[PDB]
Amino acid sequence: MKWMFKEDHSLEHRCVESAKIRAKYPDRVPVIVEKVSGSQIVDIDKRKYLVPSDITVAQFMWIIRKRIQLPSEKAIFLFVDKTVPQSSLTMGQLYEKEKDEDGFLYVAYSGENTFGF
Amino acid sequence: QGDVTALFLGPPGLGKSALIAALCDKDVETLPSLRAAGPGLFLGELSCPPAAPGPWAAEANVLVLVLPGPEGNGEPLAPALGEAALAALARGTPLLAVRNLRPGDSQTAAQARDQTAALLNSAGLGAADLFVLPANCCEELERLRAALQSQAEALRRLLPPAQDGFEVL
Repeated sequence: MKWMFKEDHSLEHRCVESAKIRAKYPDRVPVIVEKVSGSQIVDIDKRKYLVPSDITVAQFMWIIRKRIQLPSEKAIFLFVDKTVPQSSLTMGQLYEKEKDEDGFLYVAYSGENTFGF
Repeated sequence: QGDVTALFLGPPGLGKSALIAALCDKDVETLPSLRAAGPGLFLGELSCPPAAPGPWAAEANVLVLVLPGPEGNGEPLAPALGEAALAALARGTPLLAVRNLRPGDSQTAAQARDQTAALLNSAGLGAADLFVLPANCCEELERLRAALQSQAEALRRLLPPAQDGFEVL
């Protein structure tokens, strides 16, 4: 799963970026969102989010659904470190458990992708 | 409206974390991990070795070298760290250097200053502002704090806020 964000920035650049935003907004978590390479679901305009730590994974999935205007009768999935995150975790909890070494949390999403993940 | 990052780079074991804490102890916020040292200024540190200094220094809006004295194993300014400091200077990044003396050092503050000033000059880093903290540390520490803050006041207008590009939900 190539991540454009990582391709676009050095590891050091990403570390200082997340560190600055974590020091400055301690109640929020920095998140990169990318659709699954090769999947059929519509793409999302913005990749980089500052998400309140107290909202749940389930609620973040609804924010993403709204950002891509996914009709309600289509399914969406999020994936973090190769697995489906627990929907009832808060984003702060998910961040602490699955954050990248660069200090960002990387969330991929797809629809019912015929090609899996 | 931008936020400034000063990175302290230099050998392990020189007390860079405690230096950053001492610098931040008298700040209103106290009421790589970055610590706020007054509005608009974050301080971080990386031990080089083993981190390659170049890619980190490239992210420093202010670059602070932390250097040992001559007694140490090797030499105080490692090649990669000297080259990273030259690259900062070339691009106009403000450069500071620190000698953090500590109990029972072979060098008085005066000797450490003269020898470290000479070393820096000979490596093309004569424009580095050199701070020599006595073992007892103080006046030099407060000069360092104020130099960091004033360099950062000037740079904020060149730099975006940290939220730049983030969708803030």
